[PDB]
Amino acid sequence: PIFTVRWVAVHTLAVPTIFFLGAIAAMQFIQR
Amino acid sequence: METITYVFIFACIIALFFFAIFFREPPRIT
Amino acid sequence: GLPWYRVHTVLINDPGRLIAAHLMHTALVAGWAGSMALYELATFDPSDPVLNPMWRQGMFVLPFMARLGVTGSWSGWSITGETGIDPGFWSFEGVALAHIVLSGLLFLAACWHWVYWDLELFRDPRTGEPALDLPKMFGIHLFLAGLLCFGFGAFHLTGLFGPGMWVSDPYGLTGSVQPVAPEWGPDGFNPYNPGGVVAHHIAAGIVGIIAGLFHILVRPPQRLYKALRMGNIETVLSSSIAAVFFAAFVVAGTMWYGSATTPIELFGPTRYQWDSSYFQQEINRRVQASLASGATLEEAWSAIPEKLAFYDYIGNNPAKGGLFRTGPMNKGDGIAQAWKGHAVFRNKEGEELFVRRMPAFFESFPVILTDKNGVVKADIPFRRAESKYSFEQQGVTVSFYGGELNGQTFTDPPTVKSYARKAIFGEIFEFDTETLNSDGIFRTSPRGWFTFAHAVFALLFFFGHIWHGARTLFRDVFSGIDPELSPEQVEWGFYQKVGDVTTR
Amino acid sequence: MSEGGRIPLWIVATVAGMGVIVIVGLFFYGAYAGLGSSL
Amino acid sequence: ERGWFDILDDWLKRDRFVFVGWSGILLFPCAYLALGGWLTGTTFVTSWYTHGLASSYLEGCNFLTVAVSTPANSMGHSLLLLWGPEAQGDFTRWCQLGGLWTFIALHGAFGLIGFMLRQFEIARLVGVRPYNAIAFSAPIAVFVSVFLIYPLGQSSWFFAPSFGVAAIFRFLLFFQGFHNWTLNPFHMMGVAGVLGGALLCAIHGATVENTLFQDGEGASTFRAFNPTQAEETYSMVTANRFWSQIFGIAFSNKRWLHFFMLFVPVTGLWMSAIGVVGLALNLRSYDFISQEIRAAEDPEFETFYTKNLLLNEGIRAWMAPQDQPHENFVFPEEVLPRGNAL
Amino acid sequence: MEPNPNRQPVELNRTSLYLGLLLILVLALLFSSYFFN
Amino acid sequence: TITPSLKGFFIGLLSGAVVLGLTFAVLIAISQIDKVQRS
Amino acid sequence: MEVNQLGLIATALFVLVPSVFLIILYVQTESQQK
Amino acid sequence: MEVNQLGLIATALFVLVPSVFLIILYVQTESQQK
Amino acid sequence: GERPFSDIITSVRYWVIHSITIPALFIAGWLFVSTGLAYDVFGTPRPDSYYAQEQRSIPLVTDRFEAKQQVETFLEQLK
Amino acid sequence: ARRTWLGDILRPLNSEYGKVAPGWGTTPLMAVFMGLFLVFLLIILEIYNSTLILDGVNVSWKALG
Amino acid sequence: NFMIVFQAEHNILMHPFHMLGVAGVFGGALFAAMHGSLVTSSLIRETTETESTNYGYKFGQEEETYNIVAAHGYFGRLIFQYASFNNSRSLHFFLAAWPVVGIWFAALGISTMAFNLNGFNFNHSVVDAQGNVINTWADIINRANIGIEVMHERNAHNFPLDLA
Ligand code: CLA
Ligand code: CLA
Ligand code: CLA
Ligand code: CLA
Ligand SMILES: CC1=C(/C=C/C(C)=C/C=C/C(C)=C/C=C/C=C(C)/C=C/C=C(C)/C=C/C2=C(C)CCCC2(C)C)C(C)(C)CCC1
Ligand SMILES: CC1=C(/C=C/C(C)=C/C=C/C(C)=C/C=C/C=C(C)/C=C/C=C(C)/C=C/C2=C(C)CCCC2(C)C)C(C)(C)CCC1
Ligand SMILES: CCCCCCCCCCCCO[C@@H]1O[C@H](CO)[C@@H](O[C@H]2O[C@H](CO)[C@@H](O)[C@H](O)[C@H]2O)[C@H](O)[C@H]1O
Ligand SMILES: CCCCCCCS[C@@H]1O[C@H](CO)[C@@H](O)[C@H](O)[C@H]1O
Ligand SMILES: CCCCCCCS[C@@H]1O[C@H](CO)[C@@H](O)[C@H](O)[C@H]1O
Ligand SMILES: [Cl-]
Ligand SMILES: [Mg+2]
Repeated sequence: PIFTVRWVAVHTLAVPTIFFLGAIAAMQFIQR
Repeated sequence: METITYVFIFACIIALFFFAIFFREPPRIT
Repeated sequence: GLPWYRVHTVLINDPGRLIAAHLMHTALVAGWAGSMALYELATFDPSDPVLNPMWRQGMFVLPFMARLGVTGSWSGWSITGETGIDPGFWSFEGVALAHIVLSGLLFLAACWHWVYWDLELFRDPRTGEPALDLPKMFGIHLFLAGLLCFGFGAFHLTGLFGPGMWVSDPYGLTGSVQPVAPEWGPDGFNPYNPGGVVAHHIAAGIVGIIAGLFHILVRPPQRLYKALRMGNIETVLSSSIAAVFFAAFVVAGTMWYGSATTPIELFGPTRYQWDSSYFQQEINRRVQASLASGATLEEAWSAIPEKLAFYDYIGNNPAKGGLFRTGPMNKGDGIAQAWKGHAVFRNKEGEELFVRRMPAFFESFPVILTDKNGVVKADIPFRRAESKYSFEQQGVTVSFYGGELNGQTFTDPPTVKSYARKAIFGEIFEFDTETLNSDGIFRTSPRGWFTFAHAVFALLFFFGHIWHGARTLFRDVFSGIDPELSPEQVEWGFYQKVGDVTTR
Repeated sequence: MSEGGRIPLWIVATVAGMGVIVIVGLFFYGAYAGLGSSL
Repeated sequence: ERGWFDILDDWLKRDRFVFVGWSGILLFPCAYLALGGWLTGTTFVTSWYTHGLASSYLEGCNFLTVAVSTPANSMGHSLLLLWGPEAQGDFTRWCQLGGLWTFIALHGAFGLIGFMLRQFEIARLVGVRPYNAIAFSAPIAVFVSVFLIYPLGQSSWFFAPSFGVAAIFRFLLFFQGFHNWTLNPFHMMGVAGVLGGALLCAIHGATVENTLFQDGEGASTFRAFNPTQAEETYSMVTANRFWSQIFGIAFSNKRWLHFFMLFVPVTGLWMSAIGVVGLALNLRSYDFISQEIRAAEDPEFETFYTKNLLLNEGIRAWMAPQDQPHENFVFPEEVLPRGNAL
Repeated sequence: MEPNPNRQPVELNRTSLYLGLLLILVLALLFSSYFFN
Repeated sequence: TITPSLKGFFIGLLSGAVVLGLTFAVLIAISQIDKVQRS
Repeated sequence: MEVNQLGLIATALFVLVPSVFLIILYVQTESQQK
Repeated sequence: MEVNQLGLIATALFVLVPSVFLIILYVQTESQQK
Repeated sequence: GERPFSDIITSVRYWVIHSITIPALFIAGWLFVSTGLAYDVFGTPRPDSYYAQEQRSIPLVTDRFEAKQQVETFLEQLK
Repeated sequence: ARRTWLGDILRPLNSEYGKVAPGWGTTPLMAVFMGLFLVFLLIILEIYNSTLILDGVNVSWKALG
Repeated sequence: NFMIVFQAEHNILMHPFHMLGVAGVFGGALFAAMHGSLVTSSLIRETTETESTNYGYKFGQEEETYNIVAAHGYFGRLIFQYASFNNSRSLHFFLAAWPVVGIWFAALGISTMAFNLNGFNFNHSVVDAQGNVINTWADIINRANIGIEVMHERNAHNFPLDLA
């Protein structure tokens, strides 16, 4: 497979961002 | 003496404004 | 013509006049040291190293003379409180005199080098252009620096041929100049071990001699010569400024936290000794040992040295000052005269209460008294209509042990409250507030002023490093970029490698 | 498969924006329910 | 046969979408970890054990109240390394002890070094003077003085700013109540440089946009510009006459104009950094001694200066017990300073 | 002496005089209160 | 003797060397496979 | 008001020394051959 | 010694004002074309 | 020399790949919270774990070098 | 330019302006020493910081424990 | 004094229009330094090593004095190419718009807190399973606000609420 610097830079930001957004979405349904 | 000092500096600034505007280096197209 | 901020660039291609300007700068700095010492000697009161040491009096260069072994005056006193001492020539006055004479000699040498700038030594024999072989100069100067560093450590600090350095006990009670042996184990890297200072100068000195010889004998790699512009004296200014702001941050740090080279009898205590109640713990330890040995309470506290009690007082904390509160600490709370003794507060049931001390952060602080478990038992109220803990309601009294007021008890509430207000500052002292017309507002010590100046200068010298480093590496574009800059060299797509015309 | 513009950019932008609105709207809903609602 | 160093230099400086460079070897990991640490901490990590505070989305905070908070005061100025003697390699305990604060501060510092190095490296490769790097020294002076020198002068990292929106607002009010920081002339010069810089930004952009030459037929005028054109796109002569007649003075030199736009905000931030270095030592511009002597003797003498000190005294007494929990302050109701009724 | 070839004339134009005097006077207006204290 | 914090110091040192060593080995390897072409 | 007695001399020299430096440079620029 | 507090500023300006006047005049003489 | 982003994100191949990976990452993050794992990785108190039932005091760390053991003691006092 | 007695003596020490060793020269050895120096600074920093704690090294004014 | 009282009475720091104001002046200062440095970075060489580079521009000259293509080539590599302005008219519109809009919002912040629509209030927003408040940094701000509130105009209030 051929990976470029741009591809790497994009996904180091994009992949955690989606994971974090799913985590924060789930948090909206936590009750004390 | 401190009031005199403050008013003196202020007055020097106002004088500088006057010279900076009316006695400026004239802008010249060359 | 040259703009005002570039006038000194006339020295860049003139080694003789650069030397002259450096001589003049050296003359000014040496003259400052001499005149500063004379001013301090004309103002310093040597009569009480216990409650009026130099760091209460705004003394800045006196501690640096004392740190390296100059402790006596030609007039017969020493900074440890001795009388009838003979310091020889190297008294505080002799040091000042030597710096003044040095200043004049440097001034004269500057004149000669300014007039006779065109020395054959400064010309490259092949080109006849002015030329300094900066790599070899570095070796020469590093070798000399190593020799001096080694000799300072091996002869002066050891006392082998010289006076030693200032050392003291952990509570700054018994300081004096002593010979110090080098510490060659891991504790030599403990900043509080003076033997590590001796070992450092011996070992780094030897390393400086060896590296100096290397730099005298081995030419720079062509790769480094070109990359660091070693033909350009401004490269040396850039990296020298960097080393100097590094050193300046280090001396600011060790002054603020304390080390074996910033002793508390010369620069005053640190703020962290108040934060951690360092002196209060030692005072209590001694009192408890006295009590456990059968002493009465009056005897136990009377055994506490005045000097120890004085360190346990927030007016000596260097983090209590103000940027425009100028002068000696004595100008604020006064010239300390005597310890009043230890105040013990009690309520009408006889329980001992403790005044909550002021943290350094607070310009003002309430008066609150707790029992030994921290339960509030009394205070000075603001609103009175719902007061429950007033000294009047709780019958608060104060008794003194040791000091001027030893054996006395006060019950008048305004008087008890007055002493409680002093107790938030720690141990209570009597001050002369008239001699200097003191204003009652805390000032920092030379420990504080040194730290401030050197942290500020260090940060400013970071800009100087960046600036001259840029001018060195971008010398070719300092007047602007090439008028016909290839649009392919800055646009995208033309070159594979940025800034490489051969990868088009 | 890799040809650009098979899916019009105006549709990509509209759907993506609606996704942003939905997720941000969910976060504002969560300011009034569950943890952080003061209730 | 070239040599591995030059071959690496070639690849690092390839013209690509994201320039890398030698500087990128420092910049990209440290910037990514500083940013990633902040997002991780504000999303998942508490401040219960260091501050008695909730501070993450997981706990119910919102974007304005999340933070990565400083370690407890009892940590002193510990580097708080993951493998250090406090956390001893335990990632969970490290987070609970505040290790993400020093993680972010230190990777952030080295990332800023990497970025300034990137500015130098790109300027050298493209062949421009490195003034952008020089201007960036002001952000660096601010970060270093505020996030490193200031806590290093105080008792511990605890009193550094915490990395969060509301946490930073708390830092502002702390500096008012404890340092009287608004009275400090170095802060005042900083304010002048920031507001003066914003003024220059607005007035220069507005002046250019309203002295444009008509270089096209469109009523929207952006299309009538060509990057390669030799001619100025607006009239310096007409702009100079306008401001000379409106305000009394005007720029006449475009080079000075643009240097001055750099000089003003850069110098202002540098001055504010100096004042904070003083505040590291509590070397405040807190009082005017002559004012205090007069007010202490004359209970009818009042100025806005004495009025603001009363506010500071309120800030200190009412915020310190919860803001400095390691002190275990208990201030009985009767000692709290307060005016009538309120 | 033979003349030193590294000398250069120095200049300060009128605008720079006005800018510098403004800087000095305003710095003085700012700092004087703290000097009197 | 080797205290726990000295053991930690060596762990941090070796960890940093590994990060730097791997980074440069990778960058060097990439730069060698993917060379620029010159005339 | 009980101000610091050195405030007057400090302010005077703070103004005078750099202002005079600039006046010296300006006047000797004007007098140079045009 | 209880000296007059204005003696310092009086002496400083007595020296500085005329000295500066002469330095200004001297320097702009030197900068004139030779 | 690389393809413009607008070509990539308007291609079918881009959306075939990311119609799987983007929801998968979103769901994994959701589960990271909903399983409670996020609490235990980072040491964040659950809503019932800030205080013990009787005391109302903050478990503030006061010991630099035994802070780790001090937190471990504050946590054992909850259950 | 003026020759002097002391200038004639110092002449060799300012005679090799611009002279370089070929290529990378001793740069590798220099890098090693820089690496050692960095580790040394890290050690004394972490000792002062109480991140590195050594037997018999009590970083305090007091020498007890 | 005005600012500190305002913070106690409106929590202006927690108001989004003041936040936009701060972005306006922080961003205006940033963009001023940025624009100033980029133009200064790419001035065309027109002066000798002695004189100020400012003499390389003559008032009213027709030609541009810096290489905007060089400036763009630097800044597009500093971030990425499409993040950089190559259109000087767009660039200068942005320089005008950012601080101006930011200060418009700042002014609207004061002008709407004038009618007591105040900054966000998250005081006691976080609550544990039993009902204990878990403080956030918003609550620490509130403690400072209270300290200002109770002290300001210390002789002027007779009744328990400061309603204007
Ligand atoms: C000629 C010899 C000489 C001697 C014996 C002294 C002696 C003294 N000086 Mg004077 N002085 C001298 C010349 C001398 N001075 C000159 C030429 C100047 C003008 C620069 C001064 C200006 C001066 C000032 C401003 C002050 C003194 C002070 C003092 C006293 C304290 C010294 C001190 O703390 O130094 C501390 C020295 C150091 C901490 C050394 C720093 C070395 C750096 C870190 C080395 C960095 C570069 C190096 C090459 C790195 C590589 C090293 C290599 C080995 C590995 C002491 C009486 C102090 C005083 O009390 O005045 C009354 C004081 O304030 N001196
Ligand atoms: C490293 C520098 C340094 C340090 C740390 C000290 C420290 C000390 N000095 Mg010494 N002194 C020094 C250098 C230093 N001195 C020099 C160079 C001189 C010759 C002028 C003196 C002459 C001197 C005298 C005559 C006296 C002292 C005294 C003292 C003590 C009181 C300090 C004080 O009140 O400062 C107050 C500090 C300030 C008010 C801060 C000033 C901040 C300036 C004005 C900021 C300027 C900003 C600038 C204009 C901004 C430009 C902006 C632009 C770039 C856009 C203290 C121990 C006093 C003492 O007690 O002696 C026994 C005393 O009487 N010193
Ligand atoms: C060893 C340290 C050192 C040395 C030898 C130099 C030397 C030089 N500098 Mg650098 N610089 C330094 C540190 C140093 N600098 C630091 C710390 C900073 C940040 C503050 C800078 C920022 C800087 C800039 C921005 C510029 C220079 C320039 C220059 C060149 C011309 C200087 C001149 O003509 O000024 C003449 C100065 C005056 C006529 C008056 C200055 C008055 C100052 C502002 C206040 C008074 C200072 C006071 C007298 C002494 C304090 C001493 C001590 C406390 C430090 C010259 C090579 C210039 C250059 O590159 O030219 C091509 C230039 O533009 N320097
Ligand atoms: C640009 C790269 C970079 C830099 C500069 C830093 C810097 C830092 N990191 Mg970060 N880190 C990075 C990338 C980086 N990191 C990456 C990619 C990761 C993910 C793996 C991390 C994960 C990480 C964690 C989890 C932590 C850090 C931490 C830190 C801090 C402490 C580091 C330390 O003590 O190392 C010490 C090790 C070295 C300095 C290695 C030096 C190797 C020397 C030079 C070799 C010398 C050899 C010599 C020449 C040989 C002599 C032989 C002899 C026989 C002659 C420091 C700010 C810590 C922190 O922030 O605590 C708050 C921390 O806990 N980092
Ligand atoms: C000639 C001669 C001689 C004589 C000599 C002498 C007598 C000398 C002197 C000298 C001197 C006597 C000197 C002095 C000097 C000083 C100085 C140099 C100072 C400076 C200062 C400064 C620089 C400051 C600054 C500041 C300020 C002002 C404020 C605050 C801040 C600061 C700090 C920054 C003899 C006989 C030997 C013989 C031989 C010859
Ligand atoms: C710390 C640490 C680390 C690291 C980590 C990392 C690196 C992470 C990353 C992370 C990340 C990277 C994350 C991200 C996230 C994101 C997010 C969470 C986002 C959000 C967003 C939003 C919400 C949006 C908003 C908005 C705006 C802002 C504007 C426009 C509009 C809107 C609304 C769209 C390690 C492992 C080394 C080690 C340990 C420690
Ligand atoms: C208390 C405040 C004290 C402040 C003191 C400030 C001192 C300032 C000194 C300014 C130095 C000016 O130094 C002066 O420079 C000019 C050039 O600019 C020189 O002038 C020289 O060059 C010019 C070129 O135009 C020729 O016309 C002139 O014939 C020639 O001699 C002077 O010979 C020199 O005396
Ligand atoms: C009404 C006075 C009560 C007597 C004892 C007061 C506390 S002690 C008192 O404190 C003063 C500073 O406030 C010092 O100047 C003074 O020397 C000292 O006697
Ligand atoms: C990672 C630190 C890099 C410091 C520079 C070391 C260069 S080292 C240098 O490298 C050349 C190949 O490039 C070899 O041909 C040469 O023999 C070698 O000495
Ligand atoms: Cl009312
Ligand atoms: Mg919720």
